Amino acid sequence: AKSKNHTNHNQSSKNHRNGIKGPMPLHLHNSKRGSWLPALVNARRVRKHNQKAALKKRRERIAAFAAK
Amino acid sequence: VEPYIAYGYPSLATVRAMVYKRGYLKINGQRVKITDNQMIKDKYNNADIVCAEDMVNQIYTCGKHFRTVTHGMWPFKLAPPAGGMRQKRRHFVEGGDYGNRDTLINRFLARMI
Amino acid sequence: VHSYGYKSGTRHLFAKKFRKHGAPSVSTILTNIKVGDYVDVVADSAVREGMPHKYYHGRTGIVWNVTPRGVGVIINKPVRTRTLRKRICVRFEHVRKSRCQEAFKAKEHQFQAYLAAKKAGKALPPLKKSSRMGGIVRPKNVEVLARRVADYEA
Amino acid sequence: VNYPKKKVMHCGDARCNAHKSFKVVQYKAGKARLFARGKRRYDRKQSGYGGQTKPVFHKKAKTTKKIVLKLQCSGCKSIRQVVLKRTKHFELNDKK
Amino acid sequence: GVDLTGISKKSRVIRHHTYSTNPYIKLLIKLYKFLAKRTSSGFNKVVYQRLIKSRSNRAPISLSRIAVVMKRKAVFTAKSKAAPIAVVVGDVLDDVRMARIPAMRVCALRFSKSARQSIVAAGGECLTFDQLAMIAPTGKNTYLLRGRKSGRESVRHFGASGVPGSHSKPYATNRGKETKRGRRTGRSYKRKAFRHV
RNA sequence: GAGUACGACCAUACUUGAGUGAAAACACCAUAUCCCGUCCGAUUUGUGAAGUUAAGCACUCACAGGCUCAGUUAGUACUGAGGUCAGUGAUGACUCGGGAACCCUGAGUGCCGUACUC
RNA sequence: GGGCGGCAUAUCUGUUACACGACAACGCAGGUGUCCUAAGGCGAGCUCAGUGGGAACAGAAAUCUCACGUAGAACACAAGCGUAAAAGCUUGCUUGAUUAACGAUUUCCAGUACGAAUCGAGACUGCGAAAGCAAGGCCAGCGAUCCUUUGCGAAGAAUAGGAAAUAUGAACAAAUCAUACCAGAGGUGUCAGAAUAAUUACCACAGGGAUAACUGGCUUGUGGCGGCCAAGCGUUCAUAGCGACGUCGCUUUUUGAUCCUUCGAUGUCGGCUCUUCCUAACCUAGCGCCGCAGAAGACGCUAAGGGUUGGAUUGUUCACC
RNA sequence: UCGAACCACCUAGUAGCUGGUUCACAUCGAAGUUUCCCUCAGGAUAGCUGGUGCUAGUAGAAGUAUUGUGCGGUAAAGCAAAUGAUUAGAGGCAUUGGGACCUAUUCUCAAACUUUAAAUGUGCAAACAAACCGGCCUUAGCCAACUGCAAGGCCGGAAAGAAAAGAAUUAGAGGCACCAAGUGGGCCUUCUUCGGUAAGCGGAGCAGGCGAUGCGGAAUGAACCGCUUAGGGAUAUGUGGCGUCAAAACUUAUGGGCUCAUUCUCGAUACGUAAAGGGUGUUGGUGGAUAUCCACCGGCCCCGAAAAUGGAUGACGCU
RNA sequence: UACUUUCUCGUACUGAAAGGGAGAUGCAAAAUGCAUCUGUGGUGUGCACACGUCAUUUGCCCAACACCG
Ligand SMILES: *O[C@H]1[C@H](O)[C@@H](N)[C@@H](O[C@H]2[C@H](O[C@@H]3O[C@H](CO)[C@@H](O[C@H]4O[C@@H](CN)[C@@H](O)[C@H](O)[C@H]4N)[C@H]3O)[C@@H](O)[C@H](N)C[C@@H]2N)O[C@@H]1CO
Ligand SMILES: NC[C@@H]1O[C@H](O[C@H]2[C@@H](O)[C@H](O[C@@H]3[C@@H](O)[C@H](N)C[C@H](N)[C@H]3O[C@H]3O[C@H](CO)[C@@H](O)[C@H](O)[C@H]3N)O[C@@H]2CO)[C@H](N)[C@@H](O)[C@@H]1O
Ligand SMILES: [Mg+2]
Ligand SMILES: [Mg+2]
Ligand SMILES: [Mg+2]
Repeated sequence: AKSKNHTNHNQSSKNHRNGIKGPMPLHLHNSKRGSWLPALVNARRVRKHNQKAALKKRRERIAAFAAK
Repeated sequence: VEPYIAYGYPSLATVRAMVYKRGYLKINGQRVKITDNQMIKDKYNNADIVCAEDMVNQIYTCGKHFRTVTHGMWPFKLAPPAGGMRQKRRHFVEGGDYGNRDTLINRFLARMI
Repeated sequence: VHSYGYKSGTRHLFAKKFRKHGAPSVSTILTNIKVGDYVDVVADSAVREGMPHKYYHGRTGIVWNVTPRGVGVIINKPVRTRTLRKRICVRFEHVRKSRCQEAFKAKEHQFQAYLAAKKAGKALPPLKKSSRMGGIVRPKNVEVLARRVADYEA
Repeated sequence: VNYPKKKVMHCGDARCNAHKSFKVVQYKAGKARLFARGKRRYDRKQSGYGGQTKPVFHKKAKTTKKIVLKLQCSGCKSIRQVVLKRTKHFELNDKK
Repeated sequence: GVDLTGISKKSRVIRHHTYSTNPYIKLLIKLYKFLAKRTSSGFNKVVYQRLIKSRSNRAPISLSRIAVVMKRKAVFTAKSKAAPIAVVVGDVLDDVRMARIPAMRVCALRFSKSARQSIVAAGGECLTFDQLAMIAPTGKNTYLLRGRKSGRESVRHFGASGVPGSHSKPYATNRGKETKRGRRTGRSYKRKAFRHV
């Protein structure tokens, strides 16, 4: 027949056995998808230059090793 | 946490009785009793804490290394007091035992060490 | 609360303070919000547009999104055994800039005030002595605390 | 709910790509043709002796249906279906 | 009498012995448990602890992967030094997709019959861990590698696959069976391919 | 020492009733051919420069109302922790901490910014 | 308990709810399945409710005029928020109530779907001098697969399927027809969605003290029995005997409420028989007190030792002679 | 054998329901809650739990504080401040009709009222992927423009690794993942609380418990008090005790008061299950008056105080 | 027991189907661009190891994660 409807009794004690796992830092999972798109397309233009600068810097770090 | 603890202000003899008779150290993650000052000097590696009088110095007069000395030791495990406790469940002002004793904690610990 | 709509139990919560009514002020429009800044979501009725939910009203988090009239802000919400990071998006009137890191940028710039007086000059403000030391007391006034008879007749 | 017999809208068809006049008819569903695939399946399942073999819904609760307006452009005669809310009486009239 | 509430939850699972029945892994565990305690080298610590590990946790490496990371270290090596001895605790497989490779010296727990051939045909050498305990007994001038554990089928099935964000694969023997409701937007919903965090 | 235009906080700036107001400016004021809009040149729009500080504005003054700020109320109400406390109970005190509100009383009654000007 | 009744079955505002959020009850107070071509969008102008002074017929109320008027009005609706050169009122033009590349998010939450909502980018626009505002009327007003059904994939190019022409009917080809992919619609109110009338006292099975009818328990509203206060009754007078209005309680011989124990069983009424207990004493033993002259008797105290019937009717406890 | 006979068969029909389920030790150890379900004796789902681990042993740590900076409308307060109630006197005199009206006050209130507003809470920050300081490269981001702004990098600098002011502490290895049980009837309690006359009643909130757990105490009691549990000793405690039962004051003091009660028999270990009222019983107090009166207040004791087996501070008893 | 051969799973996925079909770098901007073929697509964090320093600076970073291309 009738029983107990709703209770919040054990739950806060259950929630702290494996802890309240805290928030994760702001350098993990900082995806910019869904952000304002004119500034998202601009930043892609810049990262495609920063990658070929990184390809050129490492290639320039090798010729500064084969000569020394 | 006052209903669970009894605190107060220690004297110089309360510190040195607790460090000598019942003071142990956390060496290699283990609880080993203070036997010689070489074992203290091997523990702290501070060149200011080299003997058992250095630890009762930093505890009694706070100093730059109160934390490293007390986090150096294991929590002191005392006996129950001889002669008894008056009432565990009430404050020291109410006629019982918990709370602050404004240097009377020395005679209560002197029945335990 | 017998109904589980969006604004439920928000009677006193989405109200405005006494003699503080009106549309938002010009210094809220001019206050420019930048991505990566701590803001402080406080829902402003008299806007009634782009409000946060009632949970995000005392809360404060990091801006991750700035759109022409919107601010995204990452706010921690604990659910069961974890604190997941909710990325809500509000109108710009429902955020205040947060003074949470005010006391940390104060002692940071005090550490470029010092180190600009130690390496080059020598002039420093003196360190403050503790009031917990044992001094002597010169009594300029004494009373007697005694619980007079006439203290009961009130 | 009165609704105009004409409606100025976008047409999106590269002959238009511009706000043009549409005219409104209404959506009424076409006659369910025999020799539809699910009708041929149902006629094959019903033939025999088992009686009725698919459920037949009785407990109707909606007193009201959503309004779909078919919108034919004046430029290119191309219908565009839009939906309005549930109303009990709908009318198209130019009178205002 | 001690209030040790969350003290069993601080415990972890270490397993100092191996589950393997191979009598030649047990000889390397006889050798590298000796070297792990009797030497201050962190190599023999890691080589002993990775030798205990299970066959799933000793994922194999490919020969074209050894040939690329040894290249990117020999770029900034002074050419008076030779090259490290590549050591993997696991299997080296051949790579069809990389024909010519340098003369590298590789110590693995097992080689293929074809990964062994393409190493020694390039002027190289396949070693073994008793033979690595003699030349560099502490791991001086070595390059310790693992081999890839992502990209496995089992790792690609780990997840819910119908909560938003999850791109795991369903356990389905039929590929065209679970493709309709909850996986296309026309069939009442489609699970969101992206979710923040 | 003030004006005008744009202002930020948005009554310490409001409300009522008196008083005073250099210059210059604001402002009432004059007007209806064009621009324009009205039942109406009232508002509004245009075009003006005879008149007046009457009013707005500004400032000053009220045992003014309000507002603002301390103080009092008051360690009072209330409340976090405690008891094999007291009381038939209702409830109350104690112990370790935190600590109000109106009434009332005193004070004073806008403040800061840019450009141009007297 | 189940049945009837109802909806607490999907859902909205206030409160319960204990100053984040979350919180139950056939808990309290009301709503919801609709409504709108404007009651949407925008610009301009305006100020509302109400009161006060006034003006032919004209009064408390008709309309003109002036003053005061922080919203006391209004915003389709329940409620709460919010709002004054507006979010209200009037007017003017309008269709952003369309499309919106499978963008991201919030609420409910398993951090799933749905409903509702927010912040965007793209097309074409509306109003505006402009900045701007607008992809419904904020916030409740709604719905899977399968099936049916509609819209879009204009023709005209192409020495070739591409940067560009929707695709299939599997030996080919044309034209019909069916289908497929995309976006809707027709509906599941039991609202995450079976296609459903009774009866059984002729009854059955598996169970349940998770759950009713009998006792026991708790409670004691209700039913029995008192005290306290004293307006009144008693010719006079509060109390010889009574005692309204109040009030504090005892009792478990009533009944209600509950659901603790029992449904692999506690034999479920009343008589008849027989014994014992209790006292709140009808008779008997002593008494006090009277509005106690006697006689009868009212009230009370100590006392449960002893006694407490024969019948008519009714199955009766009861009732009634 | 009959509200559908008997026999064999299909058939070991099906059961979310009842009953049963066979060795030992060790290491860990719950749940009665969420969401959905023709769901409410059942499931699936998340949680709690075990096993396997993986990863660079203090890392991206915290059921706690402190300092800074936000959020709140409950307790209290108020009705002399709006709204909703609600008593009463004061006159304003023309503002009227058989207290309307107005102005200041007032008595008394509000779960669905509020100017104000706690305590307890709640968000964020407090220097090692980070902020800080001065160039450079890039961008079809923004602005009239860049020398400014926004973004992603690059180069160099500094770095109490966070001072002093009460200025934290940690039996503080951080971060991932796989696999899967049991449970999804709960119940009790301090406090807050709703329906009810009430209930060992029904329903919630925060925490702690029993369930699942003994042991030492309250004589007895799932839940109270103390304490939490390997197999044993010694010493010392806790809760509770010290007249006998029964260990301890062989009835302790070289402490103080109070109390007398004659048929369920004064009284006496919390939780824990008699009131209004009365007393010239005794013992203290307070305020008035002329050694005696008067009004009040407290402690213990008595009256109020009546049930069905003989009976219970646990028993005897104790004065 | 010993011995010997197509079929299946996998190395490539995607689309309803017709169908189509994944390297890096440099020059560079051609509706199939050209040339190289010892090579992590790039950035942040990241065992071991190599060279200095103090009582970790750096190089390469393996496995892995995050952000992108
Ligand atoms: O992979 C996840 C992990 O499963 C989950 N536990 C959690 O990690 C926590 C971490 O929790 C410990 O993880 C250990 C095992 O995963 C566990 O230790 C205990 O587990 C039991 C059985 N698994 C027992 O047998 C035993 O008591 C003990 N080993 C947890 O203590 C915490 O310690 C960290 N503080 C935080 C981690 N998040 O999350 C993982 C993420 O996927
Ligand atoms: N990008 C830097 C390099 O990344 C390498 O790893 C890269 C790849 O090797 C690696 O790709 C692996 C692939 O190896 C393996 N065979 C399958 C695996 N699923 C891939 O993983 C990656 O690819 C899928 C593509 O959707 C992504 O969804 C996934 O997030 C990502 N982990 O993930 C990285 C691709 O961005 C190494 N960690 C290392 O050499 C180096 O750090
Ligand atoms: Mg059909
Ligand atoms: Mg216990
Ligand atoms: Mg594959």
